[PDB]
Amino acid sequence: SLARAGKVKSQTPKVEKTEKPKKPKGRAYKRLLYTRRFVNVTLVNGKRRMNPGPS
Amino acid sequence: PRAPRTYSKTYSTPKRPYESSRLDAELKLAGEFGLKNKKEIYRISFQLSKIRRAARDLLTRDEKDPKRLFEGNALIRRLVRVGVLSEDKKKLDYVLALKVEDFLERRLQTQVYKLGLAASVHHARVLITQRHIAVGKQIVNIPSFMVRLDSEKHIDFAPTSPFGGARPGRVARRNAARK
Amino acid sequence: GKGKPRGLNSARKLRVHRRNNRWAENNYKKRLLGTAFKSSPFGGSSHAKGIVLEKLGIESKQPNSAIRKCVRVQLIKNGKKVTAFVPNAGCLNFVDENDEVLLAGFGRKGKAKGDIPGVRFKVVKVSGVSLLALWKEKKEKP
RNA sequence: AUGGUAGGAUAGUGGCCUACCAUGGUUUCAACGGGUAACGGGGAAUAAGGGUUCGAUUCCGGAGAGGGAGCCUGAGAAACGGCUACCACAUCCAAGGAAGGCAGCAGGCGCGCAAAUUACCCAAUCCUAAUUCAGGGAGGUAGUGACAAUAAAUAACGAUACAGGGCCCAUUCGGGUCUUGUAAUUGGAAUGAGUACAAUGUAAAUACCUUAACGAGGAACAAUUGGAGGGCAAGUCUGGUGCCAGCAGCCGCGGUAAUUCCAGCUCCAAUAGCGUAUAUUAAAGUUGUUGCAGUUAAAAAGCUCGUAGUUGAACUUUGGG
RNA sequence: UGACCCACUCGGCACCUUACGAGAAAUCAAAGUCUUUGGGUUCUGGGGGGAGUAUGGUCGCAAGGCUGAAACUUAAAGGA
RNA sequence: AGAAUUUGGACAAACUUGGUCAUUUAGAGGAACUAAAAGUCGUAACAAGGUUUCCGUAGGUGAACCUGCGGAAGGAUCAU
Repeated sequence: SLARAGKVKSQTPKVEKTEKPKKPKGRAYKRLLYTRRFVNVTLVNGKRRMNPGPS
Repeated sequence: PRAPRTYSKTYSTPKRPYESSRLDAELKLAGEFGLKNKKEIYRISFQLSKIRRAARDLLTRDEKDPKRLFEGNALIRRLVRVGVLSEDKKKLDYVLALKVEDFLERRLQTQVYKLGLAASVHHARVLITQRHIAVGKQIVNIPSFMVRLDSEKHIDFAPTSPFGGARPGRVARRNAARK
Repeated sequence: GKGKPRGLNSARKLRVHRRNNRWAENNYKKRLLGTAFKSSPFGGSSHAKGIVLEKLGIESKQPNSAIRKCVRVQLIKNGKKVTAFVPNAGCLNFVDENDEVLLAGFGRKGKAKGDIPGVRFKVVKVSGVSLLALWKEKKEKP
């Protein structure tokens, strides 16, 4: 069968891109990355989950 | 037809691509020394990897043979002129104990920083792209320049430039033409 | 004294006893008959032009169920009759019968991918305008 | 076919061709044959090293002019915008006879996935003359153009109605004075995308650069395309369906509360650009010389001799001045 | 002399024991000296089937051997 | 000077015929292959799978397979 051709990408929650204070784009993506990866620590519970899923 | 003009890439990428190993020592580099893309850490990496063998190549001639000394004493003095390795280390030998990180200090990008004339590393750079800094009376607009030791003391700010002369600088032909 | 002649004058018997061996190693098989030009669709290539027939449905191989989307083609060359495979969505729709399609490999050589059986190609373009776009809506079709 | 000797032949050399002679030349270090969806290279993609593919295509060679031949001119052509034929095409006709070659620019047809205006000029660039002056779809330049590539707009800054994230006191309020912030009242500033005097540019205009006049308040001047189980950033939100629609590159969802389908809101990724299919690359140390595997995973020939191939003990002036 | 004993050796045909090493492991004085990657050289394999079949070519009287496809199909088949 | 024409030549278009490679592709018919939700008759293998499996061969055999010779152990034993 071919019916179900596409079925899913019909019923997709349409949903929107959201506007932003954009991301800076070069040198400067170094000074910004650097600060996060680790210069204020950042977090000290073993190591660093780079992007934590809300527990 | 004409003499087909000649060119080698400078870059030599890595053998493994991804690593939370070597990666998080580039971002410790960029960063600390200004830089930009990974297409710098890998330029250098090449040019050290270049020199490195002309030592290996030699060492394996005897010692004393014409070729070995000449390059060594010509090889070396090319690196004394760029500050790279000291005076006191040059036996040959030894150039091998030169890691990436020594070269970087002799990039203009940063030699400015040290000659402070720059808030942080950044205010060290726009400062090069924007025609601002100068060696003789001559501008240089490119971070990667490589400091020739015996210049260094001649590093400016030029006549042209706004921070040492010819005029105020655009935004000033504005606070004086609205009171 | 392992199995090979070793002394000095044992050039002759070596340039032969590798050149024989190489045979079997599969690769050096393709490259001497080389197959690539006679056998297979593209011959000594990478890409090609074809025009569709039906819109066939091929279910699964099994640890799977999965009824995927394939198209027969007509090439614009040997003529083989091939099938080929579509990506993204339904993707099917956008390949409206007897249309012009631009085919390429499946990065596997020969061979045959994932959960599909005798199948060996993907649909890159149509009309020549992406699929990639005529699914992220950067263009549309004539 | 391979050489000798002599002549013809050519602008010459030479079995180029012929007189007579001799029986040679190539061949597992791959000849001759078959294939090539082959015009060669410079070079293009890929890019740690070593590599693998593609170079019909902007320069250098060669080859055709619809097939095939033969030759007139000229130094210079086996010319095809030159001619004879032949054959495969197809045009005019008062049917007697004529005349014809886009794979030059254009354009239409056909083929097919697959690719554009019957437009303006010798002004540059250069070439042809008898020649400064003609002429030149060579060249240029406009039109169409998402092939790629470069730059980079699509909103800033206030203050406010609260919420706050600090701080100085808290004998309990809470204010507060350095701060981000949800706002559905906000008001002053700023521009060009479009429109357009002029100058410019241009052979001649379009555009660009300039700039008078104009032009930003959300229902604008509105940014899309692809996902939101995993791979792999991100919804155990709401609604419908009930192993049927459908999705899913692969693992797999769906058989009444579906984190996959259809769709709402919501968020994630790229962003004037995304996807999709095909071919190739890296990934591929799954073609390997650098760098593989061969006890059973797929692989040591049944065992030995061998002509090629390939490797091959050491020793021939060191030392000192 | 010979059988014998023991001492030693060279060449076997194996065996035990370790593991310093190697390996996916089971185990291996060789499967060791291999990412610190290279002593000499001959064969073979590159997913599972289709199938060592169909084809041609060839050796045999025949049984049959050696040579050896592809289309198609498939997400595993397998080792310890 | 010298046109039509013309002798024989070398050039060699053409076309007819064979004759062949090399691609195509038809086709009464056979023989297999594979993919499928649950159709048949069986129970061969995996346990000592109820006759222990397997090779190479030869002949049987509703079908899986069964039986001779000599191997192998991947064995159900590394044992006087």
